[PDB]
Amino acid sequence: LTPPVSAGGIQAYLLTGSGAPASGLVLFVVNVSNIQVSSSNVTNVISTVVSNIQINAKTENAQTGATTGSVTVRFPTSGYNAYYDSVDKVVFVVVSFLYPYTTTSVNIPLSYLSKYLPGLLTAQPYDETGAQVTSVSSTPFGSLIDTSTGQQILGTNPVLTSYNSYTTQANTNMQEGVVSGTLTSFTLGGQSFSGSTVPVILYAPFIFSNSPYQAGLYNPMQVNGNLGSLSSEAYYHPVIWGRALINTTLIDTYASGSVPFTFQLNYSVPGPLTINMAQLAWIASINNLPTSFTYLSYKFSNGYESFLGIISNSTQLTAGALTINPSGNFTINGKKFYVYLLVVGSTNSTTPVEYVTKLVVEYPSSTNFLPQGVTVTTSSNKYTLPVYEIGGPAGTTITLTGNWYSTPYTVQITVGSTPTLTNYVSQILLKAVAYEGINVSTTQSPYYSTAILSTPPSEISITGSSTITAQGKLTATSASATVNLLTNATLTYENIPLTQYSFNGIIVTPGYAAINGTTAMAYVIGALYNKTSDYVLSFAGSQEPMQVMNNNLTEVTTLAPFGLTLLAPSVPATETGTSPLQLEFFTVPSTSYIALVDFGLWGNLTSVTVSAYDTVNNKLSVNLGYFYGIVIPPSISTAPYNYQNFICPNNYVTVTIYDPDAVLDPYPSGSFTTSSLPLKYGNMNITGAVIFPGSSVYNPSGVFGYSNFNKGAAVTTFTYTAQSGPFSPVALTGNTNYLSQYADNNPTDNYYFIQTVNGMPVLMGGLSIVASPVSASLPSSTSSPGFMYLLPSAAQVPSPLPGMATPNYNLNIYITYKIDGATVGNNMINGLYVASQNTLIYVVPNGSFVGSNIKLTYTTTDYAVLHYFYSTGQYKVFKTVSVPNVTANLYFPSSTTPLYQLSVPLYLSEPYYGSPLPTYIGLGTNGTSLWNSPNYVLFGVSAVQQYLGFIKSISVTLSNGTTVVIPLTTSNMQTLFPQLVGQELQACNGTFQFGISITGLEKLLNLNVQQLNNSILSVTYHDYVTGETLTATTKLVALS
Ligand SMILES: *[C@@H]1O[C@H](CO)[C@@H](O[C@@H]2O[C@H](CO[C@H]3O[C@H](CO)[C@@H](O)[C@H](O)[C@@H]3O)[C@@H](O[C@H]3O[C@H](CO)[C@@H](O)[C@H](O)[C@@H]3O)[C@H](O[C@@H]3O[C@H](CS(=O)(=O)O)[C@@H](O[C@@H]4O[C@H](CO)[C@@H](O)[C@H](O)[C@H]4O)[C@H](O)[C@H]3O)[C@H]2NC(C)=O)[C@H](O)[C@H]1NC(C)=O
Ligand SMILES: *[C@@H]1O[C@H](CO)[C@@H](O[C@@H]2O[C@H](CO[C@H]3O[C@H](CO)[C@@H](O)[C@H](O)[C@@H]3O)[C@@H](O[C@H]3O[C@H](CO)[C@@H](O)[C@H](O)[C@@H]3O)[C@H](O[C@@H]3O[C@H](CS(=O)(=O)O)[C@@H](O[C@@H]4O[C@H](CO)[C@@H](O)[C@H](O)[C@H]4O)[C@H](O)[C@H]3O)[C@H]2NC(C)=O)[C@H](O)[C@H]1NC(C)=O
Ligand SMILES: *[C@@H]1O[C@H](CO)[C@@H](O[C@@H]2O[C@H](CO[C@H]3O[C@H](CO)[C@@H](O)[C@H](O)[C@@H]3O)[C@@H](O[C@H]3O[C@H](CO)[C@@H](O)[C@H](O)[C@@H]3O)[C@H](O[C@@H]3O[C@H](CS(=O)(=O)O)[C@@H](O)[C@H](O)[C@H]3O)[C@H]2NC(C)=O)[C@H](O)[C@H]1NC(C)=O
Ligand SMILES: *[C@@H]1O[C@H](CO)[C@@H](O[C@@H]2O[C@H](CO[C@H]3O[C@H](CO)[C@@H](O)[C@H](O)[C@@H]3O)[C@@H](O)[C@H](O[C@@H]3O[C@H](CS(=O)(=O)O)[C@@H](O)[C@H](O)[C@H]3O)[C@H]2NC(C)=O)[C@H](O)[C@H]1NC(C)=O
Ligand SMILES: *[C@@H]1O[C@H](CO)[C@@H](O[C@@H]2O[C@H](CO[C@H]3O[C@H](CO)[C@@H](O)[C@H](O)[C@@H]3O)[C@@H](O)[C@H](O[C@@H]3O[C@H](CS(=O)(=O)O)[C@@H](O)[C@H](O)[C@H]3O)[C@H]2NC(C)=O)[C@H](O)[C@H]1NC(C)=O
Ligand SMILES: *[C@@H]1O[C@H](CO)[C@@H](O[C@@H]2O[C@H](CO[C@H]3O[C@H](CO)[C@@H](O)[C@H](O)[C@@H]3O)[C@@H](O)[C@H](O[C@@H]3O[C@H](CS(=O)(=O)O)[C@@H](O)[C@H](O)[C@H]3O)[C@H]2NC(C)=O)[C@H](O)[C@H]1NC(C)=O
Ligand SMILES: *[C@@H]1O[C@H](CO)[C@@H](O[C@@H]2O[C@H](CO)[C@@H](O)[C@H](O[C@@H]3O[C@H](CS(=O)(=O)O)[C@@H](O)[C@H](O)[C@H]3O)[C@H]2NC(C)=O)[C@H](O)[C@H]1NC(C)=O
Ligand SMILES: *[C@@H]1O[C@H](CO)[C@@H](O[C@@H]2O[C@H](CO)[C@@H](O)[C@H](O[C@@H]3O[C@H](CS(=O)(=O)O)[C@@H](O)[C@H](O)[C@H]3O)[C@H]2NC(C)=O)[C@H](O)[C@H]1NC(C)=O
Ligand SMILES: *[C@@H]1O[C@H](CO)[C@@H](O[C@@H]2O[C@H](CO[C@H]3O[C@H](CO)[C@@H](O)[C@H](O)[C@@H]3O)[C@@H](O)[C@H](O)[C@H]2NC(C)=O)[C@H](O)[C@H]1NC(C)=O
Ligand SMILES: *[C@@H]1O[C@H](CO)[C@@H](O[C@@H]2O[C@H](CO[C@H]3O[C@H](CO)[C@@H](O)[C@H](O)[C@@H]3O)[C@@H](O)[C@H](O)[C@H]2NC(C)=O)[C@H](O)[C@H]1NC(C)=O
Ligand SMILES: *[C@@H]1O[C@H](CO)[C@@H](O[C@@H]2O[C@H](CO)[C@@H](O)[C@H](O)[C@H]2NC(C)=O)[C@H](O)[C@H]1NC(C)=O
Ligand SMILES: *[C@@H]1O[C@H](CO)[C@@H](O[C@@H]2O[C@H](CO)[C@@H](O)[C@H](O)[C@H]2NC(C)=O)[C@H](O)[C@H]1NC(C)=O
Ligand SMILES: *[C@@H]1O[C@H](CO)[C@@H](O[C@@H]2O[C@H](CO)[C@@H](O)[C@H](O)[C@H]2NC(C)=O)[C@H](O)[C@H]1NC(C)=O
Ligand SMILES: *[C@@H]1O[C@H](CO)[C@@H](O)[C@H](O)[C@H]1NC(C)=O
Repeated sequence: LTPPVSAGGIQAYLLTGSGAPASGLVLFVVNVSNIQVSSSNVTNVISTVVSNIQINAKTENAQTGATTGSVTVRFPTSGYNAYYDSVDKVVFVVVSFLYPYTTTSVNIPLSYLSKYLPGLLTAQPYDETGAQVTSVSSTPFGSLIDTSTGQQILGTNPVLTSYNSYTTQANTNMQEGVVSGTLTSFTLGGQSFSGSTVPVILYAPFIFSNSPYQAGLYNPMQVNGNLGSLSSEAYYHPVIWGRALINTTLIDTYASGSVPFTFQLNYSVPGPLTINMAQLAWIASINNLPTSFTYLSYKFSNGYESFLGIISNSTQLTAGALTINPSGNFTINGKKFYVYLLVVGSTNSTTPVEYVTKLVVEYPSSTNFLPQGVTVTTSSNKYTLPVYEIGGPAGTTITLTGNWYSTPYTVQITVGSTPTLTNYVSQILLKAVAYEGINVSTTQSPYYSTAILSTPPSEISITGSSTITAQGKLTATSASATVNLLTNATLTYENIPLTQYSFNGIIVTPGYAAINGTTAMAYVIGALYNKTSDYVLSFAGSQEPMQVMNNNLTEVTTLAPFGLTLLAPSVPATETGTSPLQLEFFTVPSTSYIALVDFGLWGNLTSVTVSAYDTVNNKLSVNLGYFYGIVIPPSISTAPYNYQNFICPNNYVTVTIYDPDAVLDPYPSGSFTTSSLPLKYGNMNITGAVIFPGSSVYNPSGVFGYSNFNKGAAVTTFTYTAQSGPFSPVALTGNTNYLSQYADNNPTDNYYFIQTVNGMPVLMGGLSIVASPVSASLPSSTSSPGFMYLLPSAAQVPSPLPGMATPNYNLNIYITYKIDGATVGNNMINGLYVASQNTLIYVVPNGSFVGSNIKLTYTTTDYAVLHYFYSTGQYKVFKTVSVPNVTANLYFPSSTTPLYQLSVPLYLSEPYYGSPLPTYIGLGTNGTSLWNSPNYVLFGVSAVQQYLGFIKSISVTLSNGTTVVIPLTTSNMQTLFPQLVGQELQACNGTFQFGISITGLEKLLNLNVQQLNNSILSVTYHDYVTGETLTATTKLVALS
């Protein structure tokens, strides 16, 4: 039982799952373990308990939560069914609320109920009236008493009517049924009873939940206050970036356990877009080609080459010594035509260059001028047609001879020196639709919570409408015409004789960067001029989307034909006409994000609607969820730092990168993978994305939703793992071929996700580091993706949704010198390294510390940011941290020092020498300074003896003005400094103390004890770190 039921309390539970008798059954229970009961008085205890139960029944509007009717009821004094179980020590009763068992009783096998009341397999329950029985019967709802009235519930009452009619009620009226209960407090047997149940839901339609988030979706990052202006509206205007997951909750009362859900997303942009389109192929009748022209075949991103298509009556095309055999044939009303496909290029070749798999030509039917079509086939009726190559050195000219109907024609191609690219540019009202699926489980039915992708890696269909227009002159014997389409594509017709056809047409592909050559649409338009009662010039046209894969250009589907007609009763005349036209492109999977950015469908204006389908039960959502798209530029920042940030081991510099577009999964450390399959939706099977949580990539089979579906072994599993070397890097491990199928939150690898084409990533985003003057960089040319485990910070407890991500990534930088030249096994510690999750360490020599610098360049991870902010440069952000110069000092405590005292301290001070205690500087030779710091550690490496400076001179100027310079020798030092070592005085305050000794100085000079020695002492030290030369002086004093 979940939840458990307290001493002397009441609770209610819904009967569900496999083998459940019927819908709308609830079991009420009261805990009676607190007292003793016997066969003598069991009927008294059940009587006492069941007398005190009160039940409330409501109806509500499923979206708003508004109550629409309420009744409150009580068990009768006789004729009800209620039981006692000796084993579990509980009294229990079952009520049936919904159709058909509203007025009649239903029987519940005791095998089933044992899920909730396990005692029932051990002993049969006590009945009312003290008997024992093998089977349980419901008390029906329509038998209970209205507390308002003192009578049995009215058959006419609206709540009872509703519950009895729930089937049509829920769907049509968005009505939802809810029940709760309470036990009116009483004392029995020296114990007391009190409680109120949680409420329970009998039925509800399948909807997006609309409380409190009115839009049905939400983005945790916006609800917590982290998105600025956009946090004012998180309850009714959700936004998300390109490739990320947005959260959602569905209410589902039909489901049991886990359910696969399928989703459909429709995107729209206000107002039309201007589209740029490149000519893949050009097909004409031999009569329509111009006399002489220059041509050279273009080569597209996917390797395919443009081709030139001649249609002719002649069984070969002839060109002197060379003859061309036709790629295919077709027939119209017994007349037979041949189709020749050529690539103009390098050298005459006898084998196919590439292929085209189906191709539809449309023509006006002779009878009715309605459109009809045929697919061109090979001479053995196979569909795939081959393309051949002709050509030679530039400026070579080739004459091709053919026939159109009765008449011979000759055409003269010049082989160009540079590829012919024709661009057409038009305005079109674009829209796109996409599909996706996920497997979802719950612990709080009927609420199912999940998240869906913003843009999926499926096929996506881009679609939109446009206009074609025709202009023309008709005469007694022949007709002339031109057409415009796609704004500035132009086709022309040489004068068409009566009863003759003529063809022209073009194939385009999208003329953007990488998606070129991957997909297409083809239009071919046939014309016919004939005499009826009237002179009629008619056009008919095909419309087919096409895709290229493995060098076959193939038809995906055919949409409907279109036609236009120009009519003249007069013999000479001039005319015009128009028709709508349609356009459709199917993206190939890997290209699908790129498409949406380039055509302009994703951007700050885009708006998206979502519907959802239950794969177990065959139901669709009766309401829709909504969200809006956004693109946001990155930012870099630092908290203000002084020199203090670089002294002792626990001091570092923090940089914050703000980049929300890098956060693909709302939960930090969350991970998912993705593949493409057929998905069940509606009553159809459609190519779509399946999202799988975790870190393993699958190549599945069958259809998602049905029983065929099987994900095999993990092809690869990606993991961050520790590695050897100093510190210990954590870096990504796994087969790099599959990175375009894995998502994380780490910007050092998120750039691959849906942004890899032909096996190279489009945008070399992420974080890049250069360092100076010790030259190093990450990533180096050899370095893997995912060179460090950088992850975003979590929202804390005062926020509405804790534990969720935030757009801040916090990155720690250490620069240090004290562990330079340390060794860790085979490793020598010098340069730039990664440590832990979010840390970099740079170790530089003593002479290079001040002025060292690190420059961080962060480049956006998302292709939308690169596209919208290319010109302004707001796609990269830079920052530098660098070590500032600082003033050291050397000083005797006082200007005058007495000769009476044996030792007079000389203190040195320099911030960057400081460390944890103990630390000491030793002196030797010609005054060379050695620094030691045994307790110093940084991520496991410990400090080495450093050589940091020297005492430069010591001199005394005497009372007669003579100046003596004391020579620094290993023997002289030991007298002047009885301890050759100076200690640090306090932690991280670099201030060292030395004991220059007057008792030594006298003997070292051989000068008369005091009588001569009214003198000025002078001392000097040079440090390598800054480069400064410090000096200190004192007047030696006695009675003079
Ligand atoms: C593919 O195969 C094609 C079909 O056979 C070849 O086409 C033929 O190309 C000839 C040029 O090719 C030669 O030169 C290039 C260097 O530029 C080499 O790479 C080639 O290997 C080859 O040696 C072309 O000849 C014309 O250009 C020549 C320049 O070298 C020159 O002889 C003339 O200027 C030619 O006009 C062919 O075009 C036809 O040529 C004949 C003459 S012939 O066949 O060359 O002997 C002409 O007939 C003449 O017309 C004139 C009118 O002024 C009369 O005075 C004369 O009595 C009569 O002979 C035709 O007018 C002319 O069209 C051309 N053949 C055709 C018809 O297509 C092609 O080279 C191969 N391509 C490669 C390199 O892969
Ligand atoms: C928005 O909707 C998101 C859906 O993507 C929710 O993300 C899911 O978050 C889970 C943690 O969230 C919990 O805690 C937060 C507070 O921080 C609450 O707001 C939430 O209500 C919730 O209580 C996370 O579950 C995992 O972490 C849990 C520890 O908190 C742990 O109990 C679980 O056992 C999970 O490991 C989901 O993260 C992923 O979970 C899947 C498993 S499952 O999806 O939970 O079933 C893991 O995949 C597995 O990986 C192993 C590798 O060892 C494989 O062997 C196995 O094949 C594979 O199943 C992932 O490793 C793990 O990252 C997380 N879902 C995803 C896909 O990221 C988010 O919470 C929702 N927001 C709100 C506010 O509710
Ligand atoms: C349909 O209308 C379109 C109007 O946008 C035309 O597209 C634009 O065409 C410009 C002219 O070049 C065209 O003529 C070629 C030679 O016959 C032919 O191969 C193509 O049809 C080709 O598009 C084109 O200019 C380019 O070429 C010029 C000539 O070499 C050169 O001077 C330019 O620098 C440029 O490379 C347009 O591209 C844009 O041109 C701008 C200057 S201007 O030439 O338009 O005055 C330039 O500032 C800009 O950077 C550049 O993008 C091209 N426009 C676009 C966006 O595609 C199209 O040709 C018309 N279709 C037909 C029937 O040909
Ligand atoms: C009626 O009342 C008593 C008091 O409320 C209560 O017993 C307490 O609950 C369970 C036993 O019953 C539950 O668990 C079993 C499965 O183990 C199921 O079959 C039952 O249907 C119940 O769900 C014991 O766990 C309690 O002992 C204590 O439990 C604490 C957690 S709790 O959430 O379960 O209460 C632990 O922290 C303690 O360490 C542990 O001692 C027991 N409480 C006591 C001390 O009496 C029953 O739930 C109710 N009666 C029955 C039999 O259902
Ligand atoms: C279909 O695909 C090919 C291959 O990707 C593409 O060629 C690449 O075009 C870019 C620029 O694209 C724009 O200009 C051309 C005209 O030059 C237009 O046709 C396009 O519509 C675009 O407006 C060329 O610059 C590429 O050359 C490369 O430039 C790179 C820098 S970039 O930022 O400019 O891209 C360098 O890093 C490369 O070293 C250099 O090769 C060119 N790429 C290649 C590999 O040749 C076609 O233009 C596309 N054509 C169609 C039908 O649009
Ligand atoms: C910090 O960096 C300084 C400045 O670059 C460097 O000083 C250089 O000292 C070396 C000798 O140091 C070696 O011995 C001591 C033992 O006392 C060790 O602690 C060190 O680890 C070294 O093994 C001197 O050779 C340099 O003096 C000059 O060298 C020039 C050539 S160079 O290529 O060596 O620089 C000559 O042309 C000059 O005539 C000579 O004066 C000295 N470098 C300079 C330019 O002053 C320290 O060793 C580094 N200190 C530590 C320990 O990190
Ligand atoms: C799509 O719309 C976004 C929302 O306006 C644009 O994002 C804004 O980008 C600009 C810089 O170009 C910047 O002003 C915003 O940064 C925030 O500014 C806020 C001030 S206010 O605008 O709310 O008054 C600050 O409160 C906040 O700390 C800054 O982070 C930025 N807005 C957001 C959401 O961060 C985006 O530029 C635009 N994209 C396109 C296609 O141009
Ligand atoms: C372009 O020409 C193709 C042949 O050059 C045509 O292919 C023929 O199509 C017919 C009808 O679809 C098909 O039955 C032929 O297959 C042959 O059938 C022969 C008997 S009969 O049909 O001639 O009576 C048999 O000998 C044998 O089964 C097949 O060889 C097929 N002909 C060949 C030679 O393959 C094609 O229809 C035409 N394309 C269009 C669209 O006009
Ligand atoms: C587009 O043309 C392709 C020719 O390369 C062809 O793809 C190959 O198909 C084979 C098996 O198909 C046989 O039949 C075709 C007839 O077009 C032959 O050309 C081919 O050699 C085979 O005998 C298969 O091994 C593989 O998918 C492709 N071969 C290669 C080079 O790997 C396609 O059949 C055709 N259209 C489509 C996609 O149906
Ligand atoms: C940190 O500031 C110091 C104090 O101003 C400064 O040392 C003093 O200035 C000069 C040194 O200038 C020479 O040295 C530099 C660095 O090698 C060279 O660019 C060039 O040869 C300069 O002429 C020195 O003579 C003077 O004694 C120093 N003053 C004191 C107080 O003793 C440092 O130069 C400075 N460090 C850096 C790298 O910025
Ligand atoms: C019903 O009868 C049983 C006895 O058969 C009761 O148990 C006794 O209760 C008294 C006080 O209530 C206790 O002092 C005894 O220890 C119990 N005797 C036995 C035989 O166990 C039980 O409590 C009775 N229930 C009610 C509600 O009266
Ligand atoms: C989302 O786009 C889909 C296009 O796939 C649309 O659903 C189609 O609805 C039309 C009638 O409007 C029917 O001809 C088709 O049966 C539907 N298509 C499919 C494949 O099921 C619809 O226009 C858009 N739906 C929304 C949410 O507005
Ligand atoms: C196109 O030219 C071809 C040349 O092959 C002509 O084909 C003729 O076809 C008819 C059958 O209708 C036969 O009687 C002749 O034997 C063929 N003539 C020749 C010379 O081969 C045909 O005349 C022309 N087609 C059109 C549409 O005018
Ligand atoms: C100190 O200077 C003397 C004299 O120039 C020289 O002999 C000696 O090698 C120097 N010692 C060191 C190690 O600094």
